[PDB]
Amino acid sequence: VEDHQSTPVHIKLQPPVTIESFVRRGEPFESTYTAVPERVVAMWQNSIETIIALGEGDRIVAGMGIPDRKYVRPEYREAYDKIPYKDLKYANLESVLMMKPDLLVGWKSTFTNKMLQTPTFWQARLANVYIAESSLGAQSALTMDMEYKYIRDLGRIFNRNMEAERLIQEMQQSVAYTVAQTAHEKPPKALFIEVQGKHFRLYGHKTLAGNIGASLHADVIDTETPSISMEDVVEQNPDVIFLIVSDGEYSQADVIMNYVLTQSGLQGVNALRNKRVHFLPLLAVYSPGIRLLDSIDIVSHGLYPNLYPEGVPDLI
Repeated sequence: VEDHQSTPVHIKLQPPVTIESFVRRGEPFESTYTAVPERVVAMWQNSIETIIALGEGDRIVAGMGIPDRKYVRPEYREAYDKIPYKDLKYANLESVLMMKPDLLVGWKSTFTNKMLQTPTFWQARLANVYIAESSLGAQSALTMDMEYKYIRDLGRIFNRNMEAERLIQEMQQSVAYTVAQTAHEKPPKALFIEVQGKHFRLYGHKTLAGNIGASLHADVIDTETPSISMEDVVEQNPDVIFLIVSDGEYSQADVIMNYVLTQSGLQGVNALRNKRVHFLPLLAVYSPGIRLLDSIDIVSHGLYPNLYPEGVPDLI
């Protein structure tokens, strides 16, 4: 399965890197790294693609949870393909023990006795654990800031600080550019929803998608309900609708879009009249790590079509 004839170069971290992460909201733990990890088990898209984006894809032994290479950014696909273990049937404690990771990167739910075990467990095996802060739960507002720190932390762990800062700066400069070029204009009114059956799952101010809208100076709609009625959508009347789509539901994309467009109550809504309804991949707006760049582009391009005449990017 692995290529055992090629092993990552030993890179010492002097001085040692101390990182703060959390097992739960408000429950921090500290980890100290004296060397760049050589054998990483990475759970879910943000873990996998962020480490790849930093240039350290070769250090990943397992990168599990992406359904297919097509979901990975084109420029990261080659590195993705080299990862020895990808199949979720390896995402169990017994298989991960066999792999002998020295760093495990995942979500809050990844590191309990129901799954891959706690930081305390792994620290006794001389490994470290890093947990995405944006995976700690919906009770706290999820922000772009959490994603930046996430990228920055991984940058410190892998001695890729320069690469991390460049990536972060690209995103920050992009947001700030957009807001500055349009400050004299009326802020667009945006709606972020995911379609689940015949219902509109709402993403409001406490979600990252909401925060991306707010960061970009949009007027983000939020009725503070797990769902928004077609009736409330008519009243709120967004200039632009973002349709959030999860990964398994890519195959239903055209059916989703057609359900939203070819409606009755919705036909009067500005976003529909002016054909401003765009797909927004969940993987870019829910603990996305490096893929936050994709959502910034889609949202800024959809919010401000006059600033970005080239159009809103498509993802499958």
